[PDB]
Amino acid sequence: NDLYHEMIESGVINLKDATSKVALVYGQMNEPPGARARVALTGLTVAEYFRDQEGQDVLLFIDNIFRFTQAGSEVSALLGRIPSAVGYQPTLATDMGTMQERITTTKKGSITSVQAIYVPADDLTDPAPATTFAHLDATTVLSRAIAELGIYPAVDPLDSTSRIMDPNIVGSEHYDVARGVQKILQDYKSLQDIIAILGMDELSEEDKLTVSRARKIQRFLSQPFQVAEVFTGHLGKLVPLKETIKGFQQILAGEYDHLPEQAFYMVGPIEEAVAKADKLA
Amino acid sequence: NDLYHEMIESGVINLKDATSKVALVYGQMNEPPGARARVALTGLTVAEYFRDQEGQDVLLFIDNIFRFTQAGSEVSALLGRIPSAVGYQPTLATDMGTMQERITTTKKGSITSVQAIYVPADDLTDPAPATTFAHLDATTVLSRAIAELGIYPAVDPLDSTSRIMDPNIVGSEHYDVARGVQKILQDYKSLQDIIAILGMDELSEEDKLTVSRARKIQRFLSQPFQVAEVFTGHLGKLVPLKETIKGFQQILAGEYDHLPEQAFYMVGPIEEAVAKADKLAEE
Amino acid sequence: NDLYHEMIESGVINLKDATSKVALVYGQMNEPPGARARVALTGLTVAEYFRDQEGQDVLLFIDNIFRFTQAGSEVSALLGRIPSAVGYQPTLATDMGTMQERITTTKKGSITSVQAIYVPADDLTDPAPATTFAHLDATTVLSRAIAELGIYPAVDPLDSTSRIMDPNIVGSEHYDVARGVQKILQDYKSLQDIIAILGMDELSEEDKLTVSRARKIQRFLSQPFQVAEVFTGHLGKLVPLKETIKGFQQILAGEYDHLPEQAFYMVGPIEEAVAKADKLA
Amino acid sequence: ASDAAPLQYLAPYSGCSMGEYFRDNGKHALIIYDDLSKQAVAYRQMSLLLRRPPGREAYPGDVFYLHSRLLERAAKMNDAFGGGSLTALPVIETQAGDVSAYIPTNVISITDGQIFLETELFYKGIRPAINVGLSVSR
Amino acid sequence: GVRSGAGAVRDAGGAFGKKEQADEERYFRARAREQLAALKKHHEN
Amino acid sequence: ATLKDITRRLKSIKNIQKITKSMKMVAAAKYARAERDLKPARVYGIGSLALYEKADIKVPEDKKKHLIIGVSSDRGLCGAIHSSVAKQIKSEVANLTAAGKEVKIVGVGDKIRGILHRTHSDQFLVTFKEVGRKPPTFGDASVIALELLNSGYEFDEGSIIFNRFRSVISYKTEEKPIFSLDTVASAESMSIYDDIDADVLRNYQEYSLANIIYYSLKESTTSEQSARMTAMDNASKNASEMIDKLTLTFNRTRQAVITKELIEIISGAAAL
Repeated sequence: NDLYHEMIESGVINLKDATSKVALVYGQMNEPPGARARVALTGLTVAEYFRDQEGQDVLLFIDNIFRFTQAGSEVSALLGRIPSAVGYQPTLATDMGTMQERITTTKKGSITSVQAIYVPADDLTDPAPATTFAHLDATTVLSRAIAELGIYPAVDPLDSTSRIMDPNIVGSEHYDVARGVQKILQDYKSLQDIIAILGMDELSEEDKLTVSRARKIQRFLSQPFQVAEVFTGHLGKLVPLKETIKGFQQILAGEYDHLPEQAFYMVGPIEEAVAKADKLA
Repeated sequence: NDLYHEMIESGVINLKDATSKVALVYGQMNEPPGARARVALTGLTVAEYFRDQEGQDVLLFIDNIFRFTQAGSEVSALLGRIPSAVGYQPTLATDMGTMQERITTTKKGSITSVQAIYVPADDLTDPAPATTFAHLDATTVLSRAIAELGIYPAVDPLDSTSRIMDPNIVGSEHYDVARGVQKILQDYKSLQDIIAILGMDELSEEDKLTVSRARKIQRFLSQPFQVAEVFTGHLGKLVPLKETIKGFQQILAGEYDHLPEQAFYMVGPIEEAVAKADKLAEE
Repeated sequence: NDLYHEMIESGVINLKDATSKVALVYGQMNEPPGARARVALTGLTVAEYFRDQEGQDVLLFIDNIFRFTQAGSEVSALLGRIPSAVGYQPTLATDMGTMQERITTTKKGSITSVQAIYVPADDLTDPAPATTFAHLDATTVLSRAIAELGIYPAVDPLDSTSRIMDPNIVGSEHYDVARGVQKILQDYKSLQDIIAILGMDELSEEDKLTVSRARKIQRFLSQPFQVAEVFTGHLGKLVPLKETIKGFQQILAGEYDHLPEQAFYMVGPIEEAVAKADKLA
Repeated sequence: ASDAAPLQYLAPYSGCSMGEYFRDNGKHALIIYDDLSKQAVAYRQMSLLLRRPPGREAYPGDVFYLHSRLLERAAKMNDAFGGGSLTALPVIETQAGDVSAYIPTNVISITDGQIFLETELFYKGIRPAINVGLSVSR
Repeated sequence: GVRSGAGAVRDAGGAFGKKEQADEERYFRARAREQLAALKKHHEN
Repeated sequence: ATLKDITRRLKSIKNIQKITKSMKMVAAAKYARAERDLKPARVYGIGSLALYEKADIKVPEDKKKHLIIGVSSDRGLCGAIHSSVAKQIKSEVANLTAAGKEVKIVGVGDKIRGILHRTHSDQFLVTFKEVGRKPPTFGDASVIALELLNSGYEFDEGSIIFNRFRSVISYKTEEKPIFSLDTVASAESMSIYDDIDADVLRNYQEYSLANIIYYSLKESTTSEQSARMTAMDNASKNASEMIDKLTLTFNRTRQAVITKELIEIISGAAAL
């Protein structure tokens, strides 16, 4: 209901003339498992028509796609199937593949699909969130531990992967910056155990520098969202690609090794970080 | 195939005339589970004939005996049995014992069985390797941690056991040397935890000597093999029992605390260790 | 058999006249699981007769509830019912409730159950201890360290908790006295740690007086028992609640700080403590 | 993935036969199974739908046989049989680096060597993330 | 009750196990160097 | 992770906690001994510095050379003791080098040598080791002063940096000037002092250098033992917290494993 009213207010859905741009399909958690296992197919069919019979570029937002597998598991117990691991249906990968391979960019058109995948009990090894990795080009894995630290969005920088992350596609500078950030984050995570037990004072000077830079990077990854403005009261920021590339490259280089860690929290471009650091002078 | 060709070129199996000394029974992993659950029986039946009908001694090498249990487990589900723990057959211990008790030294003859036992996931608490412990007199546990250190063979000194390890059987000196080696290795394991936090340089002078002796013993347990010449390149060695006892007793006594620990790695008798030490010193 | 003969010696059960106070219901380990599953109900029925037809405040003992849960699980398994988590019966909660809900306060009388508890794998989150704690209204833990300290009964004053320890139930005075006693004991634990590390002269006069008061309190918690009179030769005391509260309040107020530490060891009311102090020197 | 489970179960054997053709005719062939874990999943689905009893992790009892009868067809023929060969490169997906799982342990026991790829080495800049400490070749 | 044993730091193979292994190796490399120097000086005699 | 990984990590952390607690007790005992021994050393140091306290002995102007004595230990796990003294000596070296004065540093602790050797390697004059393994005594300080004089670096002005013990939890990295040069010892106050001569004052100044070295060593060892005890206590607390968290995780994993295996057995039996 909130999405429907937001799209009405923003004008993406118009109730007066035929200028609406987004079509909605809703099978919710109140629906029986039979309905929840086919609503995704309804939205996918609408997207297929818009892709094929009109040759258009379409965005297919699905939330949540795990409920399809959960509905299949609910119905397979009654259908008379020997359960697979964690009580799931034996046809867990076949039906998921049948549903997912229809959400593809053919030569007629392109379906840029964003799918939200629920992870039960925060267990990425659960079969439903595990078999769906092979069906995705770009993967964004949120983590509860990061969200505990207040870093929103809770994207895990060492678990989210993309297929276009390649110097030939994304550019050499972008790939180098991303790989350096990932390397320093992994080094910090490896050092976390010694820091946790012994203390920060036992590390080498270079290790201390790496820890400081990695913590600053973790703070700087956080970004306010426009939809989250009503929550935290911070205006949403929409950084361009070049600006965040430059900011992370500067942080890795060491130009901002004197600013405090909190100067990079919930800010957009690095100019906001430097204009926040001097506020708490 | 490698073993067959090696024994052909080693003279153990001679195709030209009937002077061969090794029989071969082969059911490999490409065979269905029914076949892999019976090849051990065929081999031990040949051994039984060589033991009973003829009074000669018999050597029975089995590799790997775990596949017998694995094949039984593979066929159990279709045989119509409720699965036991970790998905094994309910008759695991029964069939394993029925097979193993046949491989014994009787009054008519003696069968020396050297069985290789695969331990899934290096978890010795798994039922298939756990049940085999009661069926073996001497056990040799090869551990991955020791192998990763480069010590070959990867025999675990603190896990291997033998029934004949007793002063009334192997003599007082052998038992004392073995128990001292095991005790010093256990003390080294205890001290490793302290070294993890305290630091090696911060240890006392007394326990540094114990750690050095334990390192020397760990390296001196390693030994090149003739069958392993293709990998390491070292010449294979075959150290006599008294030489091993004397070398380990000398290491325990500290007679070689002045030699580097590298000198004891992949050597035979202690004389080879001192030769390697002085050769390294020459460079 | 040992408990039977010990009770005979204590006199709580008499073989000569009808002055016995305990009705024993024994389900031995060599009996089938069905027997041990209903021994608790048998004892509970014996208590229910006294509660209903006589209106007495019955005291039921179950030694122990974990074996009741285990017997229930075995009985359910024998009937071919698919087990729940950690290999427990599906009807664990319902069977435990049907057993426990009969232990309540009716208008005629009441039944109070003091159930021994064994925590499997020392895991308080296991289904059996969790389901048992769901019905507990108080816990009394007998620590071996307290027994080695020489205090009998060996009830741990800190780890023992009661749900009714609330001002609205036991009154403001009782709650304040108990909270003060627990706070003084915790401060004594901290000061004992300091004394273990540093010297006894490091702590101030306030810390020394708190240590003395806490030692007096923890020796006042010791109490002679009538059931142990024949063994130790010390007369047992039935201290009323008012006397206990008044004595501990006076001890906290520093009224008896001049009395020696042993003046409060193995006594009943605080008047006996001052009498014992007079006996000393 | 859209293809039926029997097709995914039969695919490694089809490629294995295609390689065997080269192997028995004096030519050298290389076969890559990417990945055998999904083939095991497909076989598990087939067996469970065929009412065959489940085993460890719902997999059939003969999951080890499924791969063993496949990888054992990778051989080096001598001159008497043309001198051909069929090198096999099976791929196994491990959840959170749990190399001690059922199918990974089966495939490790079957194969002659393992090329351990570790995400920690991958993010530390070591690409390819071949853990040379544990990677072995018989 | 869950308990532990001796030499469990290296068994976990975490940061502390690798740290202990590296510290031992670095110390004993120096000790081996010193022993080799002393042995060479003795052999020159 | 799996059950085995959790068990291994939990056992390793348990062992680490036990070791840290044992080291905390050892450091507490050493701190008690150092605290007992500090009082005569404190009196000795105050008496040694009393002459320069009661006389305005101040360096007249810029001097070409300058020796910095950084007193520290060889052991680690001391928290920010070595870090604080290294920061102080670095700041003093930079400040005195800004005036164009040749700076040389002597570090009695191997940790100081390791910390300063990345940058101030050349400025090392003589390095000492085996400090803190045993309680310091006047013999070691006398040897250090003897080789300081024998080093051939005739520093006209000198100073010493050490961590003074203030309390069980608080310490101060204090800097004390050393007027080891005979000429700088002579001043307007020495006119009142009788029998000053030149050689007698020189020997007195050398003995005062030995005394201040000994006093700094005692203060540094007391501070180091106190900080070692505090750091080991903090490490033990952190290890215990990690132990309880991993124990909860291990219980969850054990229950999950039992449930999963039983579910597998039940499904296999039912599908038969």
